[PDB]
Amino acid sequence: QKLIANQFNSAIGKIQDSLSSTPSALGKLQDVVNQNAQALNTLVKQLS
Amino acid sequence: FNKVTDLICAQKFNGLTVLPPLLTDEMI
Amino acid sequence: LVKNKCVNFNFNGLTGTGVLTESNKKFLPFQQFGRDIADTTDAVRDPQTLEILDITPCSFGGVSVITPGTNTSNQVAVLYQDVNCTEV
Ligand SMILES: *[C@@H]1O[C@H](CO)[C@@H](O)[C@H](O)[C@H]1NC(C)=O
Repeated sequence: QKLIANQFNSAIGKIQDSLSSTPSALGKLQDVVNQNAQALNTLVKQLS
Repeated sequence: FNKVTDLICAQKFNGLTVLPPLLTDEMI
Repeated sequence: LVKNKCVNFNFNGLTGTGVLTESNKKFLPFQQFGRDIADTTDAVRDPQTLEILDITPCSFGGVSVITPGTNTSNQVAVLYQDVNCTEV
């Protein structure tokens, strides 16, 4: 139990570090926002 | 929330309303 | 010039509708227009006095209506989307 708890806490800490060290870790979300912005930007570049 | 990135208002300038989500991020 | 009112401005050749407000945009001493990533007119230098005015498109938005079933009541609330409280 002690070893599992230590491994669990360490793995959670690495999750924090992995998401911090890797901002792209959230590419699947950021791409979604980018696609929406691109579509909206394209939709505004049509009135020019 | 700090790893995901006014511009949406710039499209709002031309008839493009952006409705807010029903479940606010705090309630989510 | 009148600020904080939706007007049909015609600064030089540029025409357009919107509310115009004093801004802190530091135009270079030669620039006239204002623009953004959307390539839309954002601000404007006042031609006859060198002041900076950003152009917010004056408020629009959907008008949603909050209603229970007609058989329940005919009372109605309305929701002006994307706008503050202006005309009621
Ligand atoms: C130009 O004329 C306008 C209107 O009389 C005046 O407000 C302004 O001070 C004059 N000088 C400039 C800045 O061109």
